[PDB]
Formats: sequence, C-alpha cells, structure tokens
Amino acid sequence: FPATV
Amino acid sequence: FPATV
Amino acid sequence: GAMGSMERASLIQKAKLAEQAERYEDMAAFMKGAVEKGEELSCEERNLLSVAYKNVVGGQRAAWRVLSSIEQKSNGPEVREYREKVETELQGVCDTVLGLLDSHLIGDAESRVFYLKMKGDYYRYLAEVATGDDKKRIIDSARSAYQEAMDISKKEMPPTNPIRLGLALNFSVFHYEIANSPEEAISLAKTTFDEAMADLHTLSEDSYKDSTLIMQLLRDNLTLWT
Amino acid sequence: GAMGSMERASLIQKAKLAEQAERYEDMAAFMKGAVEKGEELSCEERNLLSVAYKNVVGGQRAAWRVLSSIEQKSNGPEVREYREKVETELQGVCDTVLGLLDSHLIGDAESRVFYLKMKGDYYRYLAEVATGDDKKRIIDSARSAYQEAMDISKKEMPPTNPIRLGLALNFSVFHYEIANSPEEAISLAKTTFDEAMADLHTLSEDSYKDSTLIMQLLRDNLTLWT
Ligand SMILES: O=C(C1=C(O)C(=O)N(c2ccc(O)c(C(=O)O)c2)[C@@H]1c1ccc2c(c1)COC2=O)c1ccccc1
Ligand SMILES: O=C(C1=C(O)C(=O)N(c2ccc(O)c(C(=O)O)c2)[C@@H]1c1ccc2c(c1)COC2=O)c1ccccc1
Ligand SMILES: [Mg+2]
Ligand SMILES: [Mg+2]
Repeated sequence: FPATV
Repeated sequence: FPATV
Repeated sequence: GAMGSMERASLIQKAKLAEQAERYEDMAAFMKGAVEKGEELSCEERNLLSVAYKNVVGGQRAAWRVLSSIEQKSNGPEVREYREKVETELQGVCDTVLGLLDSHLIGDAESRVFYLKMKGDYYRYLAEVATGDDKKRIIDSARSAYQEAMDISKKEMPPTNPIRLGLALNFSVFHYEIANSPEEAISLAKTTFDEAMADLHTLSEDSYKDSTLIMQLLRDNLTLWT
Repeated sequence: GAMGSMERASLIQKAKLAEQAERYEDMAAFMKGAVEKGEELSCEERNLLSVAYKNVVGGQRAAWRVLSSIEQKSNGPEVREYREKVETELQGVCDTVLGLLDSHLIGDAESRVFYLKMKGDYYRYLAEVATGDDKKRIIDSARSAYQEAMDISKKEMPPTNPIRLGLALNFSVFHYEIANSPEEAISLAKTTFDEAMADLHTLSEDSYKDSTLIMQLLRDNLTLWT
C-alpha cells in the first residue's frame, strides 16, 4: 500500500 | 526474561 | 472530562510516558485533555497528538481491512456485524479528532498547515469506509482541507520543508486511492520531489533527515505506481 | 452482559474473526460471553480463550514493566500515578479470568490441568505487581493451583504431553522469578525435559511439534539460568 505520514 | 506459554 | 482535574504539564508528561509504554489510546486521551486546556500546542506537542491518534486509527484501519477482505471473499451475518463494529469504532476516533481540530486547533504557517493536513487525513480515513449519499460529502472535505494546506505551504515554506513534503505525499495518495485520479496523484508526487531537489540548498540542519526520508517515500510511491 | 443476546456459535466465529484482526480485547470479550453460555469448552475453544486473554495481559505486563523501571530509576508523582493506572487495569483482567475459572471452567484430565494452569498463571501475574499483606496471599494461591495441576498431569498424562510440559515450564519460572527458589525452578525444568526424553516414544502425531517446542523452551530457560 502507498506510503503516507 | 524466561519463557512461559 | 476525565483529564479535567490534571495539570496540562502533567498531561504532557503522561502522554510521553504512554508513548514509551506504547499505550497510544492513553497517549491520545492525555493529549486530548492537554489540547482542551485551551492553549496553543508547541511543535513537539502537535506531534505527540498526531502520533498517538495515528497509531490508534492505524490499528483500526488494519483490522477493518482484514475483515473487509474476508467479507468480500465471503460474498451468516457475523462477518458484516463485526466489520461494522470495528467500522463504527474507527469512525468515532476520526470524529473525535476532526472535532478536536475544528474546535481548538484550526497562527504560524507550519502550525496552520499541520492541522489542515490532519483534517484532510482523517476525512480521508472516513472516506476509506464510507458509501453512498453521506460518502461523497466526505471526499470533497478531505480535498478542501488538503488544497488549503497545499496553498499555504507552496507560498510560505521552502520546497524542502518536511510538513510541505509529507502533506503532498498524502495528497498524492489521496488522489490515487480515493479520487481515482492516478494522473494528479503521480503529477503531484513527481513535481514535489523534483521541486525539492531543484532547491535542495534549502534543507535545514534541524529537519534535513526528515525531508530526505519523505523524498525517499515520494519516490517509493512513484516506483510503485509505474 | 453485552454478549448475552448473541448465539454461542456466532460468538465463537467472532472470537476467530478477532484473532485474525489481532483484536484480542474483542477476542477475549467474545470468548467470555461464550463461556457464560454455560457449556463446556472444546479443546479448540479453551485455546481461543487463553490466547485472547494472554495477549491482553501480555501488553499490560509489558507496559507495567516499562513504567516500573522508569519509576525505579526516577527514585513528581506522575510516573507513580500512570504506573498505578496500568497496574489497576491489569489486576482487573486477571480477576476477570480467575473469576471466569472459579465460576464456569474449573471433567477430562487435560481439561482440568488446562484450567488449573491458567489459575496459577494469572495468580502469578498478580504476584508480579503485588506488595505487602495482600501480596503473599497471592503467592500461595499460584502455588496450590500449579501443584494440583502437576499432581494430575504426573499421574494421568504421558511426560511428552504439551499441557504437562508447558505447565511445568511455567511452574519452573514461578519458582525462579516469584518464590526466589532457583533450586526448585531448575530441578523441575531439568527433570521435566529429562523424563520427557526418557519416554520420547510417547509423542503423538497430533501434538509432537508442540512438545518438541516446549522441550526446546525448557532447555532455553536452563541455558539462561546456568
Ligand atoms: O515523526 C516524524 C517527525 C517528528 O515527530 C517531527 O517532529 N517532525 C517535524 C519536522 C518538522 C516540523 O516543522 C514539524 C512540525 O511542524 O510539526 C514536525 C517529523 C514530521 C512529523 C509529522 C509530519 C512530518 C514530519 C510531515 O508531515 C507530517 O505530518 C516523521 C518524520 C518523517 C516522516 C514521518 C514522520
Ligand atoms: O498455541 C499453542 C497450542 C495450541 O493453541 C494448542 O491447541 N495446543 C494444545 C496441544 C495439545 C493439547 O492437549 C491442548 C489442550 O489440551 O488444550 C492444546 C498448544 C498448546 C496450547 C496451550 C498450552 C500448551 C500447548 C502447553 O501449556 C499450554 O498452556 C502453543 C503450542 C506450543 C507452545 C505454546 C503454545
Ligand atoms: Mg513523530
Ligand atoms: Mg494457541
């Protein structure tokens, strides 16, 4: 899954 | 630490 | 409130005690109480709040996804019922935060971007589980919150700034996984990484390690999308 | 109770859904409700219960220890207060289980050893945080529960049996870390491992993998103690 912060 | 189950 | 008798400073301490014990529910509760003492939060304090609630919703999102994929494959009502129970619980935590933003938190530029990015993130988390009439009301909100934060960051922070960078990463992910707009999602991420390296001389000693990481994460996402 | 309207079988399903989502509080609650339907638990069902509550108390014990060592090093009252809050929470979960054992669970030999071992374990967990008059009442209890379970297992199960083996491992740890009796602690563990390999021909296809592991854990502890 794509990275978020 | 010692192992327990 | 249950934290209402405690001193703000003792609440900050215990939030930090909770983070060490990895008790993020407690951590979030402590920080919700500190916010409710009505004072501005410091940069260190903003990030105690964000880390605590992010760890909370993160476990819920992960449990929701486990159950939801079971519920997909399975199509007894017990799977639906348990999924809905974890869902309702997750929705409440997002409301608690969006309420905490829209009542005490939403100053200086980094401070305003920080909270507007949180608003867009937790609207996005609700979007992940919403459906129907009520749903699309949620998507537009995540988008306004993000856009406003983009506008501010683009004008007031250098393109190497961690808040500007991390916000854009998430706004990209929003385009991809939430608005079926891989075009915008990829454009933002590439532009963001590009503009940051164009002005790479603007990194500061205090945050350069963080900026390098968010740039690496922007290219991680880009590798994954192409 | 909150699970009182649900079917036992739907409670078992959701306990299993919760384990997959790693939602062990939910898991424990579901299994507490199933127990309270008043029927015997199957072997599979016993271990859904044990795994759920063990994961619950395990996180609490770990948080307690983080805070307690901070509290030791530190010798403001906030550390004591947060430690006591996590402590009280942990004590409640042990009471909930000890109550669940002393009211519905405490049949066949493996079944009786299983629950008596749980009784000794959760008395031991309370012993880890107790002090004073109230304290030593707790140590003797963990010991009776264990002893009775030892007596049964020694007579009714072969020395390769996982329940007999795992119980003895924990009873050893109890001697070491709770009764300041390294002598007995080491004796039990060595004897247990020895007697099991003496009659190694008694492993069964259904559980041999488990027995090998508890034997490896018995020797892991022994390496650590000498
Ligand atoms: O934990 C991290 C950091 C610290 O806790 C911290 O204080 N940061 C930081 C640095 C400069 C700042 O100006 C501020 C601020 O104004 O509040 C915060 C990192 C960080 C925190 C949150 C976000 C980002 C960066 C980007 O978007 C975000 O939401 C972290 C670092 C890299 C990647 C992900 C997380
Ligand atoms: O998860 C494990 C297992 C399963 O869940 C399971 O069903 N087992 C099992 C095998 C034979 C049995 O007769 C029974 C029973 O009568 O209830 C249960 C393993 C197991 C569970 C709990 C304990 C032990 C063994 C020893 O003491 C214990 O408390 C596990 C395996 C190895 C080490 C630690 C844990
Ligand atoms: Mg942080
Ligand atoms: Mg198990």
